[PDB]
Amino acid sequence: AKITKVQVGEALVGDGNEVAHIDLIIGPRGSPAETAFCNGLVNNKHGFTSLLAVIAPNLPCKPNTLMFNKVTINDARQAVQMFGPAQHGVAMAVQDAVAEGIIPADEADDLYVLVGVFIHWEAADDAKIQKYNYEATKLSIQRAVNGEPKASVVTEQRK
Amino acid sequence: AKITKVQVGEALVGDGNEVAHIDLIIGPRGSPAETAFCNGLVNNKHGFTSLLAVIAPNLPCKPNTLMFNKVTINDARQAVQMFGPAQHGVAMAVQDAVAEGIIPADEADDLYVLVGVFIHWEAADDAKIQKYNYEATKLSIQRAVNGEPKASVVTEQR
Amino acid sequence: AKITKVQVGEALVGDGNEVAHIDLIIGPRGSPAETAFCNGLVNNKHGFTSLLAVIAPNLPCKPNTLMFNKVTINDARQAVQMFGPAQHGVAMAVQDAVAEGIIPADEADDLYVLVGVFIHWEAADDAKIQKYNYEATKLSIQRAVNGEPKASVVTEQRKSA
Amino acid sequence: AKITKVQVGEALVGDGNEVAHIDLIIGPRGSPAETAFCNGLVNNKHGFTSLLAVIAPNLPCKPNTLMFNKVTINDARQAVQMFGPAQHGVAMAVQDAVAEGIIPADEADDLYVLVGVFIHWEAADDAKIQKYNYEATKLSIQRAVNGEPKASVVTEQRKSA
Amino acid sequence: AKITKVQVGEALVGDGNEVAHIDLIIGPRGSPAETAFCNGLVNNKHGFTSLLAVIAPNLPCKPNTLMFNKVTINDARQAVQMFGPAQHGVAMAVQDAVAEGIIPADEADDLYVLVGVFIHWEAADDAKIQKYNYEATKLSIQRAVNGEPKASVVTEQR
Ligand SMILES: [Ca+2]
Ligand code: NA
Ligand code: NA
Repeated sequence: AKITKVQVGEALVGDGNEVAHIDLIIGPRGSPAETAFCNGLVNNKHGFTSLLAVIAPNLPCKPNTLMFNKVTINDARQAVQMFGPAQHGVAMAVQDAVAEGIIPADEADDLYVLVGVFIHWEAADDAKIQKYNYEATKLSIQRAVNGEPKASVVTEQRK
Repeated sequence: AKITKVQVGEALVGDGNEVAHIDLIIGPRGSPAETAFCNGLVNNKHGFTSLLAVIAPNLPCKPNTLMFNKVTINDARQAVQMFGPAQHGVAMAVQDAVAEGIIPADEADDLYVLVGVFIHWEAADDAKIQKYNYEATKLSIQRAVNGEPKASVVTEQR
Repeated sequence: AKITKVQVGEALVGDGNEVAHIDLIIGPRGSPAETAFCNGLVNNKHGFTSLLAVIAPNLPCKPNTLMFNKVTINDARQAVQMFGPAQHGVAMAVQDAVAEGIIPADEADDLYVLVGVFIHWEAADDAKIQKYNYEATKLSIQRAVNGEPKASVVTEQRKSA
Repeated sequence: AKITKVQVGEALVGDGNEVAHIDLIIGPRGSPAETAFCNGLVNNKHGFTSLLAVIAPNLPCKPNTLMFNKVTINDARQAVQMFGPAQHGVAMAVQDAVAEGIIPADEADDLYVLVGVFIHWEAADDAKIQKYNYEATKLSIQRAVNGEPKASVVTEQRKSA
Repeated sequence: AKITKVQVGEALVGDGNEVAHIDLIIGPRGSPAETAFCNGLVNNKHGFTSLLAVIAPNLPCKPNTLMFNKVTINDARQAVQMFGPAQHGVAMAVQDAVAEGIIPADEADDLYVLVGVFIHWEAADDAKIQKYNYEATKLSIQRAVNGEPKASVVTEQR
């Protein structure tokens, strides 16, 4: 609950070739999350795309979510995994976070989410790609919104 | 004014290989839509271009519109589609949105529209490319200007 | 006219293979025109360059002008067309716009001009490349500073006057 | 706070093919380090990646750190090097700087670190790769935070090699 | 202070294959020079690098300087010219500008310099690469810091 500035979250969930790694940023209007969202939607290159995540055709998740790949997409199969299972899991995770109140419903129309997904070339099981990305995204959102892991917590784990 | 902050719209219209998916951003002077517009016109890479959309030679649509592709343009054919039917449909959608009261005419000279078009490699029918991008762009503008869909609506419909 | 905010202009001028299409943005210090100018000079890639336009060696045009290609530069022939005739045409147009008062002389040191140049692979006549890019840039500057075409005008002619 | 503006640090540490060269920027929320962090995480290309540095799985270092390679990653081994020892050395350095108070712990949740890593393709000793990046990062962080070297100091030494 | 806003400089110095062309931006904290410096350090790609210029190992010139290439670096020989003689010339130019009073010593820790270099791949004499880049860089800093050429001056020479 309550997001008044940029927050970063990250998670690794799953196993095998479909394991899902997610880097995430969320922030309000007027912040760098908003400018990076706009620039990120406009700037694409060979192998590296970005899209406005939707949970169903003509139904984008809210808050506005820009999803982009961190592992290069070199053929139709990798693209399909990105736009099908992975997009669906990320989008569902964002909307469920609003449904559950992790992202407050009254801020949801004024926030931006940036989601970097890592889908291995070896991934093949769509049901797992979808599920693991859904879980890694939901986890990254809760960690980002609650500011975790806290500095001191991580500090006292290196010494 | 009606459009006082950055808004994002999206739509998927059509069928077959010419189906049009549009990602759209609209915003006023002083907003990130303006900065994204300037950076986007300046930064291009092989296969990924951007241009100031026009209705006809020497007749840009207003509000100022930056159209850019989201599917790599690998050959001349795709490029002719981008610059021909797709650009015409996008530009017509923007001007028609002003005409239909979707974008207030008194704000037109002070807004920026960013339109990401997705033209499949298999797309081949020019008339459909134009028509569907026109329809998906206009619907994306309509939605963005009104903040649609609202989070509660998506949450509910989820 | 006086330039206190970001203005956008464009023009298509000429015929044959050397036809020039210019997309242009002009703006003051503190505006996104300035930030895109700085990032644009810094960020280059294979086949896509940007340069600080000059009218002569060691003599850039003012206001500061960042020119960048829209068509991939695949060989020396195209790099020379970009750096030779197109650059000279663009730079001359900016400077002439200042000499003519279109860009006021008392603002020229505080503006930034971003110019996207589209040179078709078929272009071959250098005098025409230079001429048409000079004209299209001059025309784009005039349209940008005067805010032309006004939305009301384009709306009335969207179907054609 | 102690780190109230953007600071830049750099360091070259180690020997051999594992020698580590680190370019580093650190700064608070609202500064260009935050904007460059968000953009840098979002914008990747063939051979040039960026990642949120972690000391362990599901355990990112704090302050938030964006690590990116300066040498094109063309094969799988360069990637393992980048993601394995390099990342680990960098991430440890950042946490240790917080532990030692170089980066105050009461602001570690409000700063961003940008770390550019250079790894020659001839590097092979994961053990060195990791220690040199750890040391180069740690040095780069204290140099940035303390504003070293001062301009006056560099000016004095600009001639004596 | 003397450098209180973003300034742009350029110069062409030398002859043969080692001729040096420099495009340059300099500016204070809080200016777009600072933001372009940070973005430019982060964003690199195949053939196009950026680095924090140093006079010697562990000795960066000050003001903080981001040097980047404008000509594609395709092989190890071009990379060595970039990181070796060109970098040394650029870094010495920045430090000498401070020593010669071109950049105020008391502003040196608060400025950012962005230097774009154009090394022809045919360039072969390292001493000339270093000398011409040093000369073009110092001249570009001198021009930028003083706003030269002034528009009236270029207009008169045109
Ligand atoms: Ca880029
Ligand atoms: Na409407
Ligand atoms: Na001087």
